Amino acid sequence: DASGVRLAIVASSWHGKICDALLDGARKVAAGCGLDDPTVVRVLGAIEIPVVAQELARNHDAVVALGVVIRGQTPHFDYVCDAVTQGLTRVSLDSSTPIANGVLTTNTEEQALDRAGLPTSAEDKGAQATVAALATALTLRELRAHS
Amino acid sequence: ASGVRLAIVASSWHGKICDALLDGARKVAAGCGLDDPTVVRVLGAIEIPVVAQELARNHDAVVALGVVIRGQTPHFDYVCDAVTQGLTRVSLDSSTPIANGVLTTNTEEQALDRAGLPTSAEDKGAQATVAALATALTLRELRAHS
Amino acid sequence: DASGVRLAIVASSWHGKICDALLDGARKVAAGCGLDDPTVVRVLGAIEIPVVAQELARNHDAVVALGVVIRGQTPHFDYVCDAVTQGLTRVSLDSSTPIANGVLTTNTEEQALDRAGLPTSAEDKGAQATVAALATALTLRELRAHS
Amino acid sequence: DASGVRLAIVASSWHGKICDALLDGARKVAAGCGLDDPTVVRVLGAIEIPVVAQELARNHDAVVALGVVIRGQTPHFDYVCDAVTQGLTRVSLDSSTPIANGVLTTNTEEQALDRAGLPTSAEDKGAQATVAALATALTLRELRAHS
Amino acid sequence: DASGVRLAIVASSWHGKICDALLDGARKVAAGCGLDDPTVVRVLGAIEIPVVAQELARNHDAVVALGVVIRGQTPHFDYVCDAVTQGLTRVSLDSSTPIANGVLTTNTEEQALDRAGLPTSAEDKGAQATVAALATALTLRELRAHS
Ligand SMILES: O=c1[nH]c(=O)c2c([nH]1)n(C[C@@H](O)[C@H](O)[C@H](O)CO)c(=O)n2CCCCCOP(=O)(O)O
Ligand SMILES: O=c1[nH]c(=O)c2c([nH]1)n(C[C@@H](O)[C@H](O)[C@H](O)CO)c(=O)n2CCCCCOP(=O)(O)O
Ligand SMILES: O=c1[nH]c(=O)c2c([nH]1)n(C[C@@H](O)[C@H](O)[C@H](O)CO)c(=O)n2CCCCCOP(=O)(O)O
Ligand SMILES: O=c1[nH]c(=O)c2c([nH]1)n(C[C@@H](O)[C@H](O)[C@H](O)CO)c(=O)n2CCCCCOP(=O)(O)O
Ligand SMILES: O=c1[nH]c(=O)c2c([nH]1)n(C[C@@H](O)[C@H](O)[C@H](O)CO)c(=O)n2CCCCCOP(=O)(O)O
Ligand SMILES: [K+]
Ligand SMILES: [K+]
Ligand SMILES: [K+]
Ligand SMILES: [K+]
Ligand SMILES: [K+]
Ligand SMILES: [K+]
Ligand SMILES: [K+]
Ligand SMILES: [K+]
Ligand SMILES: [K+]
Ligand SMILES: [K+]
Ligand SMILES: [K+]
Ligand SMILES: [K+]
Ligand SMILES: [K+]
Repeated sequence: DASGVRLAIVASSWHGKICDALLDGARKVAAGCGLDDPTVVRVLGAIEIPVVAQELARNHDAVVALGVVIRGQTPHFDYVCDAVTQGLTRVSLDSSTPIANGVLTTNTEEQALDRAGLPTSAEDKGAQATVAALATALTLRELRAHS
Repeated sequence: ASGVRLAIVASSWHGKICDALLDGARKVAAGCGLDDPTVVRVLGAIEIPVVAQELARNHDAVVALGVVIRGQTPHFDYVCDAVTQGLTRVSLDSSTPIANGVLTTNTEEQALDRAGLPTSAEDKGAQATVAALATALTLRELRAHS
Repeated sequence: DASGVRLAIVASSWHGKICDALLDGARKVAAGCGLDDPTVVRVLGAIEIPVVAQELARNHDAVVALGVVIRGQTPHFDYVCDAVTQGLTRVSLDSSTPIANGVLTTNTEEQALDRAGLPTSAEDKGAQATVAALATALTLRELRAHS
Repeated sequence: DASGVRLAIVASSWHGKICDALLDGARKVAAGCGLDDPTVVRVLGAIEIPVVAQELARNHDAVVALGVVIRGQTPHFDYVCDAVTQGLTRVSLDSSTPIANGVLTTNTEEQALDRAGLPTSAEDKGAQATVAALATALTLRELRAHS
Repeated sequence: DASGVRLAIVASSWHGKICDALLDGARKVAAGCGLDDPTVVRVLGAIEIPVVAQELARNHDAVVALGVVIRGQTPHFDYVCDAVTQGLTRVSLDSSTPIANGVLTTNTEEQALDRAGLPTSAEDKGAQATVAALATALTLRELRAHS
């Protein structure tokens, strides 16, 4: 079902075409699951995701984090990804809310395109992340108090 | 260990290996006198810690089961980092053992070899469950009585 | 327009020239967005950024961290970068304030120059970090309580 | 003279012979320092050390963590070691108690044996860790409030 | 003017000669900036630094962490350094106190000597760390509440 799940999606715009595709996949999963209505917020980069996810988790049962980090010529990629990983993990446990990871972390643009659910893509990580968010929210709802 | 309240949270990303880890875990629990641990499935390893956190509120030990296998991108690294960070935090926040039965392999062959199937070299799910129960019993004896 | 957001910038001066350039990009973005007078604080090294960002976050809607860490001969680069990543991530979530990462982490000085928005630079990370900080502050203000 | 310090030793039993060796080294140091009866607790694996160290820290002035993690064929070694590192560091600072790391992290068994203070070992990490725990506890006692 | 800053220095004893060189460098800067005799505490290893830095932070405006970690034959170096990085970053933010990092992390003894401010060293890390601690303390004092 999942139609009663309050879902938020925060998507980084850094690689616009790929981020738009991840967002499309997330929104289509939500729509397919009976949510035509998720809260959608855009941020500039992946690093801005956790603070916005933290705000969203106050008013939602699940948050999907979307974005694309692609390795460049420096170590910077490692640190961007470390920040996202540490931040989203903290947000999830602070708020006891699933924060689904649909942030691609690839070595090449081709790899990211192949994982964004564009027409020729092998998979759609934004869609996958949204399923995980919704499933976990439903699971937590059942585990928690009702009587 | 018949009095220990055990939860098992298992990611089903790689379904066959997850089922095998869970079977190992369930068998140990039963042999130890626990026929009815709380068992919860999640979709990916990333989802394990938030669910383990909820389980730790009502249990003496949680076993985390799953399988992460390296692909073509650095993504494997970040998934494993997230699980490590999350489970470590949950165990300390809740003062509850959160046993690690999450395989982190380069290949499917390696994961299979560690999931306690007929020809597997070992059963990580069983190992993690023994770890969880032993630690719960140890904590019970260290703590306040009688 | 960001004319109502309270912006602070904390910049490590370890590599002074590149710091200057990052700070210039940050200030130009802020000014373009209607903020002529952000709070600017200089520190001596990247390691010192988080504790100062922590303080700044008590009195601002967004903090931009600027700096340059360039790899040397030892593993030390890794741990400086780890510290910055861990610290800024913690500060952002503790304070529920965007702490934008304009801290370059490069293998070479050439790479850092190419990312500091000098005349022949490929990009300006200081400008990018400031756009991110401001956009995120504006986003959080709209997400949060208002009537 | 550590005769007044309350020492606990938590030792993982994975690689039992090396564990026994580390524990012997720790017990010998403790007895030399005036402590014939430290609290000794065995756990099955290194991952279990931090939660038990946390419990022990409530009732002791120092905890010595002993065990051995030896690399295998998969990345698993890395994550076990990361967990131990994150966990013991957290416990030490949460409890304001020294948690000495006597957990070996080796590529080979030969390496671990050479560091376990057996008759022909190069060093005795269990002994080292116990010295560190006791010395730090004594130092903290002096820095803290007394007459 | 840094003469009114309360400085603490915690130094590990592992690699005694290099630790002494770092501490000499720190003491010179402290004396050179006209500080009251800093609180100086010795610990056995770098792992023991954060818990003592935590205690010192309760009674000081800044803490300088000094030590030397040199890579050996096993992965152990990585985890010792990770622990230090994690611990010191946490202590600084928990206590809102600069904890300057003068902990060398080198592949060789030669590298560490070259960075320990001896007559023939390229760099003086003890000194650098102490300047960073003092400057950041002064910065925080000005940012914080006063006339
Ligand atoms: O979603 C993203 N995806 C990204 O790929 C990205 C982002 N964001 N940011 C910046 C961003 O995350 C923050 O907005 C910025 O740090 C300010 O906080 C980046 O600098 N990047 C580039 C990251 C990695 C590549 C770097 O290339 P070089 O090593 O510089 O060649
Ligand atoms: O148990 C798992 N095991 C896994 O192996 C796994 C999981 N889960 N998830 C996703 C998952 O953990 C989250 O559900 C998802 O990130 C949404 O939060 C993955 O993306 N993976 C794949 C991880 C690593 C392989 C990646 O392949 P590439 O690098 O993309 O070629
Ligand atoms: O902004 C920076 N950028 C930097 O590149 C930097 C900084 N700061 N600090 C020192 C600084 O971060 C701290 O002030 C210092 O640790 C005291 O706390 C550094 O030691 N560095 C040098 C870092 C990495 C290069 C190291 O060279 P070697 O490996 O020693 O050859
Ligand atoms: O002290 C240890 N020392 C260890 O070496 C160890 C331990 N413990 N555990 C398991 C253990 O830490 C936990 O008990 C378990 O994960 C359940 O929580 C391990 O799985 N190991 C093996 C770790 C690394 C080697 C792995 O080999 P492969 O990569 O699987 O070939
Ligand atoms: O300042 C240090 N500097 C150090 O270099 C150090 C320290 N300390 N400790 C131990 C120490 O940090 C702790 O006292 C110990 O873990 C007990 O808590 C170490 O084991 N080391 C050695 C670390 C790395 C080298 C290891 O050599 P192998 O890999 O064993 O060949
Ligand atoms: K929520
Ligand atoms: K798509
Ligand atoms: K319930
Ligand atoms: K519990
Ligand atoms: K099995
Ligand atoms: K704020
Ligand atoms: K510029
Ligand atoms: K609102
Ligand atoms: K204690
Ligand atoms: K021994
Ligand atoms: K202080
Ligand atoms: K010196
Ligand atoms: K002020």
